[PDB]
Amino acid sequence: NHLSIVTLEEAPFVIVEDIDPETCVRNTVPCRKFVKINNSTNEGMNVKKCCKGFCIDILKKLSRTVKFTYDLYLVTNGKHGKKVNNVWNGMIGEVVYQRAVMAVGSLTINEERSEVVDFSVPFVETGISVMVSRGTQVTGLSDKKFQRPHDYSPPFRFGTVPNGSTERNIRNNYPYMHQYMTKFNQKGVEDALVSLKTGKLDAFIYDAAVLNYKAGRDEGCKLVTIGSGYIFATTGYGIALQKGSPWKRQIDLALLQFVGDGEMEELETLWLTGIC
Amino acid sequence: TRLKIVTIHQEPFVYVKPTLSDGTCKEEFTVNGDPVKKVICTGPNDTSPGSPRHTVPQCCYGFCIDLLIKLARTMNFTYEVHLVADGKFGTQERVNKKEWNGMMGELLSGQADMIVAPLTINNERAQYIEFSKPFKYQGLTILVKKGTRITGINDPRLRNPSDKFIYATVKQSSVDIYFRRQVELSTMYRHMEKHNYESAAEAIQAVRDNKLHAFIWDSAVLEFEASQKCDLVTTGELFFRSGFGIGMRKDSPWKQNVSLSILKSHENGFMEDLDKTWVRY
Ligand SMILES: CCN(Cc1cc(=O)n2c3c(sc2n1)CCC3)c1ccc(F)cc1
Ligand SMILES: N[C@@H](CCC(=O)O)C(=O)O
Repeated sequence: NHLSIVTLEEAPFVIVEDIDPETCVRNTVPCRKFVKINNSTNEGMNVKKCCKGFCIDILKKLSRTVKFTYDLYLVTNGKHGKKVNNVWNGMIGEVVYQRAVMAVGSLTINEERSEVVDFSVPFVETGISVMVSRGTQVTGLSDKKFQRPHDYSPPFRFGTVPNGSTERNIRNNYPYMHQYMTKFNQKGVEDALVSLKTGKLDAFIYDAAVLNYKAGRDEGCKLVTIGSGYIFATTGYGIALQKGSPWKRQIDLALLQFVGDGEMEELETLWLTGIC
Repeated sequence: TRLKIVTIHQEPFVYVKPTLSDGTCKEEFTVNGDPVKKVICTGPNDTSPGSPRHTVPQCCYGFCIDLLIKLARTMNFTYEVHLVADGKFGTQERVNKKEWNGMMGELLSGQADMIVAPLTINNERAQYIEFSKPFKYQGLTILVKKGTRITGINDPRLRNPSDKFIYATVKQSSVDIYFRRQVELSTMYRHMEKHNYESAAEAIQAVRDNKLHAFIWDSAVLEFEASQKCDLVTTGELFFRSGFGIGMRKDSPWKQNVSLSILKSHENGFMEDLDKTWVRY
């Protein structure tokens, strides 16, 4: 019952901090990250860091109720999970290839991942949202500005952070929109928000739970999600486990217990509320 | 390998109507001009508790019937639909022995192979059956007659009750389970257990008839009801959030493919289209 668990940093779900001057204190848990010595070697060191956040508090509650201990580590081969040349990388890959018993974080449940890992019941609703400057007129993902962007002079400028569940959905559903958007790929959420705030981007398409958190914390309440926080292709965040995992039954029941007794609502108040 | 599906009457998820004289279903069309898909569902006629039940073919349609048709097409199974004999969703009651009633009991006894209905996923039921990934996310809210003043779940008329302001839910439902388990709601639970209704339709009617001052139920059902019956309104937001899933026995060979089909339908807009067709407007 000592389990290898993988995570990925994505505030406020998983937040990574440097260790004290030399253990993890307060509401943090130890988490390690493999860091290369240089680029001409495979040699590296596990660096001891500290992790906290909404998903970490869920892990702490699961560890206590389900009765397991764990060795938490940060994924270094990709991010959430993408199938590249039929091989899964990121958190999904760590679980698929049995390096981790489970993956905890801002991990989106989708059909293709569910074919290779089992997911727990969802603990947070997510999907796709559209972030814009307040007042921008867009009807949703079906808006002609997104579907047929060159029908506008100048064309609407919009992008996502590639290789995650959002880009996969756009590629599957809207082929033209997808090939158009790639020139607007953002390195991460922080870069995308700066691009929107400075008028270099008109819309940012990304994970609903993250966008709704970011809109709620925006300085001047300038950036909002369209349709008053509308969520397209609704899914949720789930704990990924190996297919046929003996831990799935107890994890599912504990998550449903936390929702039922108000423990989940208490975590949302602690980590996900915003002024906007 | 013909699946027995159990359902329950619950607009807009499951509409239940009499068949025509010839035993077929009335041909109907949506606002889009598309034909309404209907299935024959056998069930008892409305009767008082403790009475013999007489089973007759009826017509079934709605969000959950469209969902069943899509699952049957994708997974290549045939089926027969029946309405839950006792008219209930399902709770576990003490008889040392404990037994499940409603659709829960039917599935566990093999009378049904799948529950296709607005069935709330909760810890109590998941201990005994397998739920698919959710097909709808919603929660609990309160229905009142327009003019009734309630702030919500924290209203003193709810938290400190008397025989002057009557509120209730549906018997042997997930709401009944929620209020019974949560000790913080025990004052509310004790008031409700005196006035709970046999069905959501009876409770909604009682609110209209001024027999019930507040009805505590599923927001996906109450908001649809309020949007049609303009003499009724929901009060506040959701005080609790929950999802609906498909119910199957833990050893079902269809469990993985049910959830994959549900995920595919969320991702390609099919579920959003069903929601727009039935639950919105
Ligand atoms: C129906 C859309 N939905 C959102 C959803 C559904 C849902 O019951 N819950 C619950 C959470 S958070 C959540 N989000 C806390 C209480 C129950 C979804 C669909 C497919 C999935 F695989 C995952 C989620
Ligand atoms: N949560 C997403 C990452 C962000 C996104 O692509 O929207 C996933 O698990 O892939």
